[PDB]
Amino acid sequence: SLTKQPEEVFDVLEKLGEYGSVFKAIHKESGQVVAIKQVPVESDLQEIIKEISIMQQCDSPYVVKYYGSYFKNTDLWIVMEYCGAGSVSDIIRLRNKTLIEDEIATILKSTLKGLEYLHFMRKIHRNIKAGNILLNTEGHAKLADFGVAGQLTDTMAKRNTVIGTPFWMAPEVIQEIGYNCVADIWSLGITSIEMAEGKPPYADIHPMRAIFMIPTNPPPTFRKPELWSDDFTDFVKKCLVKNPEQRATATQLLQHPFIKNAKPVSILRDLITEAMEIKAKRHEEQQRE
Repeated sequence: SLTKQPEEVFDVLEKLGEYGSVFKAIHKESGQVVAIKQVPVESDLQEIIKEISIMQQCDSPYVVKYYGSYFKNTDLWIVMEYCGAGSVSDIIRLRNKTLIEDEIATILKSTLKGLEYLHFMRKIHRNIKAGNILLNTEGHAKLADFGVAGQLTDTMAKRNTVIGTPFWMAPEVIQEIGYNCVADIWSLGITSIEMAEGKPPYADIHPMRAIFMIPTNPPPTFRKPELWSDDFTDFVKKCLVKNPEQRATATQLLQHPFIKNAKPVSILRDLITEAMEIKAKRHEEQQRE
């Protein structure tokens, strides 16, 4: 209860991916499957601790939860909510297939409920993108891997990590070099395009050229608007308002027709079965050698 070591509390299973390796595990006492990230002591712990604290302060079905921490041989074990389907980006990659409208609407609805919660608590995500939206085995989307306040003006190495990938940044974020809540909504719009087409606009363009273009150019649109309904088209248009003062909020977008008519998560069941089957299959093959 108070005496037993981490390996008596959790049955640690297969590595799931990647700062540090993330493993799947079962919390023995309650049977609940969890994810455990193992961070070596050499790491930037103060950055991790910042991230852990942000998680602890969140308590929402739409944000990945933190359960606690343990030490084992200099490594720090961070125990979190397990999302077995991986990220949206992973699901797209694994199945080699973009998401159809219904699928996007259903996921973005839960994503928007996450943003609304965060924005209500005066928090900003800062790195909204398909890669940071995670799905559990039930099809419930949850926000994860938040950015941190002041990340654009930290030391060079940590800062260049952010600047190096600017495709999801709102115009004002580039112009003012900071974030407000409303910046997440722009990123959501870019993410909706990403989920439908497989990449954000400017993705294949040199990052510094994208940084110049974002505040200069008109708002992005679908490459082929004819393939998409008016609700989806208009939803993206509302997200991608360049003037942050005129950009829809999370609460407002939750009443947009595209979102308000989202189908239940049951429509995601097959694509999650597929994504997970593909990930497990490649896992068998990778250890075969």
